[PDB]
Amino acid sequence: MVIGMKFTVITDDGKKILESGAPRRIKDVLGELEIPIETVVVKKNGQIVIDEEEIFDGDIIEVIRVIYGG
Repeated sequence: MVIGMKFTVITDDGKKILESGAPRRIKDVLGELEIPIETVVVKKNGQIVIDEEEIFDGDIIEVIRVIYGG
């Protein structure tokens, strides 16, 4: 109907609020900021997901980069 998704990504910076007019995939936004999934853990509302999943309006992306991970 109306396209426009607002979601929150939580990291060390805290909960980051950003909304995108086009409903995109994790990899899209992740790739644009290029956040290395190689060293950080991606969670959807708690569940560990890959960068192949899509983002939704009201979805919570918990990006938890691991301490002593390197």
